[PDB]
Amino acid sequence: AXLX
Amino acid sequence: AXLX
Amino acid sequence: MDIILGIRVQDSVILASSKAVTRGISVLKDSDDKTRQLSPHTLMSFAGEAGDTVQFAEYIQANIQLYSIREDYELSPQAVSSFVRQELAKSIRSRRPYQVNVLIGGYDKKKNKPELYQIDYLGTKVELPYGAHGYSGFYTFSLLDHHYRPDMTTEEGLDLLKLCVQELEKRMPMDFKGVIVKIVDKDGIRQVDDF
Amino acid sequence: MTDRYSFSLTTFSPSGKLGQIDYALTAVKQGVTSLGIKATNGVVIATEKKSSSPLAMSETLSKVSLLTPDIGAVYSGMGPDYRVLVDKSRKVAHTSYKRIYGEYPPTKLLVSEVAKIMQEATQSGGVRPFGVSLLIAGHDEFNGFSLYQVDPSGSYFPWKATAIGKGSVAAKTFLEKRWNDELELEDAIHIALLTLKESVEGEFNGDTIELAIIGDENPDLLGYTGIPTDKGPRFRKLTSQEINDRLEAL
Amino acid sequence: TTIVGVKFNNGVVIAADTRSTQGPIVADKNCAKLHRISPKIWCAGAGTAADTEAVTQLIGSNIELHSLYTSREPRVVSALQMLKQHLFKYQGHIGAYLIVAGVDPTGSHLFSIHAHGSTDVGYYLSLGSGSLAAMAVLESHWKQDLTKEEAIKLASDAIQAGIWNDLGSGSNVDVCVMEIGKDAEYLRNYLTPNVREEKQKSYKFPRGTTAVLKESIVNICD
Amino acid sequence: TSIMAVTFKDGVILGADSRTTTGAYIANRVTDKLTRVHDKIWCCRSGSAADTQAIADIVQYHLELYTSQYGTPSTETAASVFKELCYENKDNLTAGIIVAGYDDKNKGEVYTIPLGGSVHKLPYAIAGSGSTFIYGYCDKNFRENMSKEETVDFIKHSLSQAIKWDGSSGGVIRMVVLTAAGVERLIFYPDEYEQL
Amino acid sequence: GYDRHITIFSPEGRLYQVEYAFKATNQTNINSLAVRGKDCTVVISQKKVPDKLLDPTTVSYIFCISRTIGMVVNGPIPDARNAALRAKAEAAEFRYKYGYDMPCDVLAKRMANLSQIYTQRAYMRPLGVILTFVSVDEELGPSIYKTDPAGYYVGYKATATGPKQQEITTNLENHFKKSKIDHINEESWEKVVEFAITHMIDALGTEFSKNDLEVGVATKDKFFTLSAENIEERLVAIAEQ
Amino acid sequence: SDPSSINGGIVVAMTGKDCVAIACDLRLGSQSLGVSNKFEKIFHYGHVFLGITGLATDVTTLNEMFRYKTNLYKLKEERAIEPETFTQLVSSSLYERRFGPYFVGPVVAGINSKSGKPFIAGFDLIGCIDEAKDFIVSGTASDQLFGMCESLYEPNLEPEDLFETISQALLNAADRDALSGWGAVVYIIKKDEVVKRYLKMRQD
Amino acid sequence: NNYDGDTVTFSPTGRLFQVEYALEAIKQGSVTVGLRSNTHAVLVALKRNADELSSYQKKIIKCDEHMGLSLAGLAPDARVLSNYLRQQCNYSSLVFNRKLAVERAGHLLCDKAQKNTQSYGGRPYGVGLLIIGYDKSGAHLLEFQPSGNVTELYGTAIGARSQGAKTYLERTLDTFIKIDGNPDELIKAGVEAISQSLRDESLTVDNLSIAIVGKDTPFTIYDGEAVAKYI
Amino acid sequence: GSRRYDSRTTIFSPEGRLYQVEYALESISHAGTAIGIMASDGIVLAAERKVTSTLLEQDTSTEKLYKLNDKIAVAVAGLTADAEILINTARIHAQNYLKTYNEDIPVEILVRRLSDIKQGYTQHGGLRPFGVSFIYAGYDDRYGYQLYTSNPSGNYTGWKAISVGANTSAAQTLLQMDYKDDMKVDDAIELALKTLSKTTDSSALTYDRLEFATIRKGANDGEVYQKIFKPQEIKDILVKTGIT
Amino acid sequence: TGYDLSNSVFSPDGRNFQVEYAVKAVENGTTSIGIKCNDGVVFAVEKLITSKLLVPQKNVKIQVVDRHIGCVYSGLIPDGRHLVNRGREEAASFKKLYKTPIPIPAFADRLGQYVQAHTLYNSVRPFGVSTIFGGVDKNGAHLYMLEPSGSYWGYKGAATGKGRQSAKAELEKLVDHHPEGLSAREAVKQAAKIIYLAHEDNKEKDFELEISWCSLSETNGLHKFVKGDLLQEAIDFAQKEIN
Ligand SMILES: [Cl-]
Ligand SMILES: [Mg+2]
Ligand SMILES: [Mg+2]
Ligand SMILES: [Mg+2]
Repeated sequence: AXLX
Repeated sequence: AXLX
Repeated sequence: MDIILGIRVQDSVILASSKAVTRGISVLKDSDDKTRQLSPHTLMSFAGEAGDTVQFAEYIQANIQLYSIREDYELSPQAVSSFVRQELAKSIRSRRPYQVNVLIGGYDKKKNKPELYQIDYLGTKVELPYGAHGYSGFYTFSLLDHHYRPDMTTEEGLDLLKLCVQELEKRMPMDFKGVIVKIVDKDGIRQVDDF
Repeated sequence: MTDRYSFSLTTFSPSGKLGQIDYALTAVKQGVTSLGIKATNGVVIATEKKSSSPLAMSETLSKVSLLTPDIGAVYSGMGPDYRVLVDKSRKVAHTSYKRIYGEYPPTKLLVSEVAKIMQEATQSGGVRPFGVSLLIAGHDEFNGFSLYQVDPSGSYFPWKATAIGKGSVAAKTFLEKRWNDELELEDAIHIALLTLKESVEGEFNGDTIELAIIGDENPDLLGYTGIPTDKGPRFRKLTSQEINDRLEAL
Repeated sequence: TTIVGVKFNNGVVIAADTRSTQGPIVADKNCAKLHRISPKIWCAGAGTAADTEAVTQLIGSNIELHSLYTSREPRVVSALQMLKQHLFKYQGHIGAYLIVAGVDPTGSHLFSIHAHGSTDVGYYLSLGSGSLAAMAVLESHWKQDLTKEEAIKLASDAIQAGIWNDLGSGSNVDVCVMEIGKDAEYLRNYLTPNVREEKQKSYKFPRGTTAVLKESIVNICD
Repeated sequence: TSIMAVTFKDGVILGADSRTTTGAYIANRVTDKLTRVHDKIWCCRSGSAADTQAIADIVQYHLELYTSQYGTPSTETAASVFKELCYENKDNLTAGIIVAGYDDKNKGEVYTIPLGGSVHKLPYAIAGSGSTFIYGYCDKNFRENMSKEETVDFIKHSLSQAIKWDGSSGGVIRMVVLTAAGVERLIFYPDEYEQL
Repeated sequence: GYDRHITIFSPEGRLYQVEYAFKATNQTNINSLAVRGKDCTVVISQKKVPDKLLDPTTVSYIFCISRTIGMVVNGPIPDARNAALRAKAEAAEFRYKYGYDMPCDVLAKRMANLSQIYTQRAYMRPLGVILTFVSVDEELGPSIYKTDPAGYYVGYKATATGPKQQEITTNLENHFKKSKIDHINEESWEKVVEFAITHMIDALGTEFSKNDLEVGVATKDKFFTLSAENIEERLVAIAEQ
Repeated sequence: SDPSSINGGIVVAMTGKDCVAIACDLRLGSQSLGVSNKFEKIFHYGHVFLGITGLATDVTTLNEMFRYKTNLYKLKEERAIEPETFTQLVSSSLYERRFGPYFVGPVVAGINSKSGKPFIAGFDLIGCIDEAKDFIVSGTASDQLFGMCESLYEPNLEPEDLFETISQALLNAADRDALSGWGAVVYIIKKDEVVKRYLKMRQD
Repeated sequence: NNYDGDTVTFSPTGRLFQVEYALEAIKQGSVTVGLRSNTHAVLVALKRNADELSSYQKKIIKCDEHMGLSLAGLAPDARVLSNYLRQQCNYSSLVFNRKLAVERAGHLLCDKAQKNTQSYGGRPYGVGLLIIGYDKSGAHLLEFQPSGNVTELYGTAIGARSQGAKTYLERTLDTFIKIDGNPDELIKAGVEAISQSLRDESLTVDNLSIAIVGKDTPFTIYDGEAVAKYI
Repeated sequence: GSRRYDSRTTIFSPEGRLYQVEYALESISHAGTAIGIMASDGIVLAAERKVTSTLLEQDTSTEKLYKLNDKIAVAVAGLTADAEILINTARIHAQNYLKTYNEDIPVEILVRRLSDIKQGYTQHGGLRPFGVSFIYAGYDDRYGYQLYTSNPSGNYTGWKAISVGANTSAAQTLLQMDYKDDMKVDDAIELALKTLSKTTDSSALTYDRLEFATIRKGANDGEVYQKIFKPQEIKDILVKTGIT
Repeated sequence: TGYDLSNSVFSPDGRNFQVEYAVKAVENGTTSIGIKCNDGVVFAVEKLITSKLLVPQKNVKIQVVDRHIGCVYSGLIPDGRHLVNRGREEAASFKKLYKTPIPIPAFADRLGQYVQAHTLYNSVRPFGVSTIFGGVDKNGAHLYMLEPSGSYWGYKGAATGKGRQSAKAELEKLVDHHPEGLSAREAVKQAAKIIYLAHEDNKEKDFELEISWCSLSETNGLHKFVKGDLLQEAIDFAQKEIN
């Protein structure tokens, strides 16, 4: 899932 | 189950 | 548990059920009756997980007997079988499902027909001329496919059953200590005493 | 703390009347007149927008409400009770129908649901009945056009035409003279506008009359194109201007 | 799936291919991955097919009720917030991957939502198994200040990259155009570049070919 | 991610890269990781995009409600609300958050909240995957009471390096300036910061 | 007559508890008024500090509900603050759930529905208050919406509330009759406040010092109240007129 | 241990000129053991037909459930449910069990009695609607059915032609699957007569 | 009168009549006395019987090694409240390894009683209690009434004709307050105080009940032959 | 507290009657009369509408006669809204039985559960009873054709013929007079209409003030059909027996 | 009528008579006051000596909330304790979530809303106390008084109980004679005087004086009781003035  |  | 069969002939339903109860490397008992009378013209045999089997059978028996008293009437075999199926179909999605398989043999007095229902622990119901649960079916279904005729008498039915028990005593790995046989017809439920 | 009123506030008196329902109907009697007329190709529902102060802006207070794209309602009685019933009616069209069948409920069934809600306020603990009567005009594919009246008791009835509130007795009589089974929708609008003048005191124009129809599908009101089986809402509120156009040829 | 969204001058456009897959098998050659949340807010969905349909209808329903309650035209950011908070609550188990777009009193908007519930803003976006093929095209041809017709071309070009180059995408291109001040136009099967060729032979059988055991009239009546 | 917040003479500056990843694929190259929870209280987000957004939305909501009832909340208070969320939901959250704000009493303040939900008040703070590569640099180059231009340079140079070495960082460098004068958004593009 | 103690119907179809709740509305003996400019919405209300021991700054019936919504109450203060806290909670929740600022009219509807419930469900009493909500809505422009204990609400060109309300109302109607428009045709909120104070003076036939009034202004993107000094500045300019 | 292939079986549906056909096999087994030769998988609710493949207990349960729901629908609405509507009800009902589903592959077929249009649809176990002009397939021999249908099918077949086509798709798919077969039933559905034919097929 | 239907109703002069009627069962109760020095604290209670065939109802209940009480009024209500005290003392030990301050015991009882004076359906407690104990700040005596009012005193008494003893204690104050390091003298004074409240009866061996707690004495209760020493 | 405003709906009078049940029954006695008559070959339900206006939409209307399942219908006297609440319950209960046993619910069993629901509102929960009496008409293969009634007490009994609502005294006397066991359906149709004709508080019985239903074996062979009469069909049956 | 038998019922004038009856219980109680001062607040109260037997200094009536807030009340004592218990929970939960100690205005509304809540339903009774409370926060000193209706305002000085009028007059003088402000230690003495003056109206039984205060400079913004030399000194200053 989209990480930062 | 069908995916898109 | 292990062996339960049923054959429906012209005028009755015959249930045969093994007598052994085994835990570990010990046969604890050789005279176990794997059956409960649900109503005077309906009989249910059962096999599966230890404890679960009797608990389930007695619970259905209690419910059907309650209905009988309440309405002063006997539920048809088809109706009882549908009740039983629903109970198992609920159970299969519970926290702990009943692991029990049953055969329901009954004489419908409105129709004057014998009826045999095979229901597994998932709630899978089928009406059949002959039925079995567990590994038993792997010998008997084919044998019965061969020897069974729709119009057999109760005596012809019992001989056909002797064939099934003989085959199972020849080829099955376990000693199931014989079967108790019971006949369900227009006059109710009775037990054959020498098999 | 919390609601310790778990017993009914509406009970049978020794004569068999249910007091609070009767009293609620009395509140409806006091209410401003509203009516509905069923034509062959439409239904019209109308009422007077009787303003509280002239500083009030009465377009901000809608007495005739869209429930579904094919169903509308109007009322007589207590406004706030009606407002929350519309909220509840809109929602139940979705939760207990559209979210199940993928289409909007037919008129009788939505009406049926509103009635259920109103019946419960008649028997549940700690509440009073709703102080309103509704008229619900609607269309559905298999029933066509229909008009229903719902009362505080939860009872509903299908009508060719009727009126409720203040001058309902007079207005119902007027409608028996004029109604026939051959009315084209424009004729029903006209009759509704005549019937409503009897019961309005002051100004009688498109700013004091609220009036809506259930008629033809309005593609121009849909908001989008490209699904040819979606044809648009049959419910339409007439504008201030549209009403005044019909008042000069009165 | 392949799906995209592209902003233009007066609005926003979304597009999607039309293939549904059950493992390697094509379950549906022409399903609609463009969903109407409200008349001028549309959604394209990739991921678990039932999830994207169900989550899109639920929020569409609640948006309708909200629009009625407030006497206002629905905003895209409301669909966005409702969708994202729902998806977040379900910790990823509802497998909906969405590009949300529309016009509302505030302007024109373009967003994406991943199944765990994070949202993104941009002028051009793509999601689905075909998203890299599409994004390669978008990164190559997108510019600031596209006209409506440029935006449509760009979008369907991006979907085409997915159709040809991704095994998860095929068949047709659906488009939806949401311009400010105008009705949304939903262009179902805008492009149909995968028409089956004429078959070589007709397999229609001699009547009586199939062996029958029994007939009977079925009673559908009352 | 690469993120940081730095206090200086007139207040505080927040900075961040603009990269979001889905494995080694860049899902978004122009992300805004610097998020407002109040007029002059902002945060930098790292970790899960979904977790950090959900958290920031709740905190914004709490502080809006705080404001309505008791006036402007302190930066310390905002950091406390982040903590409460991060600490109490530590099993289900992947959120590394820096909180930065400007009071008129307190000037600039920075609170960093790492994975377990502990709170740490610092002169400056760095975080995100890319931060590992600039501990050396930042410790060597930070001083207190820098000017606005010095602080923009410190952040620009630091994040430049983090972006250079970290594959999970990139795109543009965004900054948010927080002083008595208001709120200023800065942006610096690759062609500028890369060759520093 | 137990139909007089709880919110059930009387034989004439009335709700006495609701009617009596309206009477508590005037318990404080304050009058309020609201008008709309081109760019703003102004609400003024009388400020009466009887006791010399009170801290006059803590005596207020105007509330900042959200960044954009203000609300003035006519009624006792405990009920007023109860209603304000709820409104503040509802406006914050709306923003979080739906991603945009709650519109003045929707908040009014929501508080009206809450009041409606107290008129129908027995265990809850109505609040003895009338709530006037004001904002410059991003869709609708300057806005005034008002709620009462019956659960009724509506939008206004302008409005007033309190014991001497009818005086102020007709004063305002007479102005709009003459002006022929919906609002105060004025550029700056400073002058709209001046108009509001001026017409309150004529209708009530009384003069005001800076500590007799209380003023709230709503502009695009903030609602704020004035200090004693911003009001003094405003009283001064009316005098030089 | 895969519930969708413990019992076995298949369902196929097709449209023709002013008709639809829907067919299933009759097998019910427990893995390798065939148990019943009379287990039909197609049911009807007025003029709307539903076929269900998958776990037999759920097949039975869902039939009982949709009988219930359509009976109440009829009583309240005063008309028979139409295929477009029934399709939606199936979808709702399955998705309601999203995280503990029925292990089934349902198929709907019938003619809308207002518009006369033939209508078919298929669903996954959690309610996804697949509407199609041509054919829908389901069960343990679905790959084979897809193959048979995609090559044998042509639009606008007359009812007696459509019968041959759907029967040949079913039979030849069943014969390449160990878990399907043991008999078959075909329903030909026209605007108001419905013929039901039992096919003769290999019993292995 | 119209305002005594329940506890949730104030009268027009601001009274709570159910609470006042609860106070009344205390007045019908057999007399009991508390008093203390700086080293000990003593309870004396007159026990009442049904007739000559019956036992004499206990009026003293141990709460902990350092605390206990006497009751006047409804006995089951003392059982409920003394049981709550046992728990509260207990919780203080298990959790903080701390003997519960007699003052806190006071505050805890007040707050328990008060809840039953503000909510519909409940009812006030119908018993008065005298609590003695020895803690980190010395000997204590408390008076509890079911209005929730609790009061710390050198001495007091409650029940029927308690006004005799309460007067006696009021004059005796300067004497008994300084009976330090002498258990039997403090008790003697207590027994004398209670005697000022007798009428047509005097203290027998199965009629009198005494308890003491202090510096190096755990709260203990004396009945029967163990009180003969004091008659 | 709130005890002040509690009518105590579920108590006994000093005579051992249930006030609210009695008063509910009193309410029902002013409702449109409904009649059930049972023949050997079918059942009739006939009921009089609460006095019409000429503007009422009479064909798309239902106020008196409701379908419970395919084999069972009821006739209502009392509050319509109360009755619908119970009707949907009964409809659902029928379907649960079918789903459970794969057999249509026996008429008595359905009637007993509804009556058991009513009984509950008279013994616990402090709510007002339902102001409704039902005539149940149905068929099952145990007892064949059956008529029952239930009232707000939740007591139920079975009948060859019965009336509920207004003027049941006069109506019961008239049914007693002309009813006979061997009766056919078409005779019972006539008896029902003649009885309403004589007990009506209206000037004369017309099609537009009636609802009418039969339950016959008069479909095809050993199975049963419910016919809810359209207005035009009532107008005809009113001529056919010479009441108009 | 019968409007006055049930809490939360409006009479036809618009009053809640049960709240008004609760006020009678307040008026019936002992006198208590607060004086706001330069950098803090002071609280005082009269404790009636029912008997020789009450242990002096040992039936404390002023209560602390958190570390910076003092509360005093007249009327039903247990009702006041109940209110302060809730105040303590409200302050704890504020400090838990927001870190900073609860501001005094914020704290005032917490009690206000809770008291007002007990005038909404007939299943609870209104509070039989008026409460004076306050302290020091980041914005200075605040004093508040709160009534059974839930009504509260900010005060320069405040009084309640039997000597409320006497005390109110006395407070009004100080406000007029010290318009630039009153110091913390001045206020402590004045408070002793005023309680002694207002003890006129309650004078069968003689009384014990009790004072407390928060001052930014004298107690560092914390609530402390006044004892020993400072208490005796303020007693003496009061004694001087009644002679
Ligand atoms: Cl993000
Ligand atoms: Mg990089
Ligand atoms: Mg109420
Ligand atoms: Mg095969």
